[PDB]
Amino acid sequence: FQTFNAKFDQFSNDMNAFRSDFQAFKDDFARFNQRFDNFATK
Amino acid sequence: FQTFNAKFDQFSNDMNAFRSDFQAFKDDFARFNQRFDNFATK
Amino acid sequence: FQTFNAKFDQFSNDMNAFRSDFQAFKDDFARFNQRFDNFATK
Amino acid sequence: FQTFNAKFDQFSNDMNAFRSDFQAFKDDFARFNQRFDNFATK
Repeated sequence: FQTFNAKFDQFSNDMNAFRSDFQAFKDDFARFNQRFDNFATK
Repeated sequence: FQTFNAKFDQFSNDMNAFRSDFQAFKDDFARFNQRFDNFATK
Repeated sequence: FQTFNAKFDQFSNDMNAFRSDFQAFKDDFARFNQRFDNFATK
Repeated sequence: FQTFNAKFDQFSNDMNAFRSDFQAFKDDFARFNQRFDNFATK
């Protein structure tokens, strides 16, 4: 079980890095969407 | 094991918040894609 | 443990639905990116 | 428990493939965003 737990902790860290990378992309997308809306209005 | 279970419950909540954030982004993307298609047709 | 396992199976299904939703978005994004490249070339 | 562990290992592989697919999309998005910024400046 304690091998499994160490393996789970690594997995959890990987998934939390994934969550963070998605959060970064979501912010980059929001900035793009604002730039698009500015371009399209003009 | 019950330390692990508490840790898992927290992880599950984090992942379900991630799923929700992605769902929000998917909706924002759909709206953008519609606006793009409107702009490009015109 | 078997409560945990049932809980894990539900989580796994939720995560696999999330994976599928992302795959759908990735396809929608690819189609958008092609339409953009067509618009921008013209 | 060892049925569960085998099931977890499969899940972990699925999630790590998901992470990789997202990383690929993030790169594709970055390239698109650069192309957009080039188009919009001109």
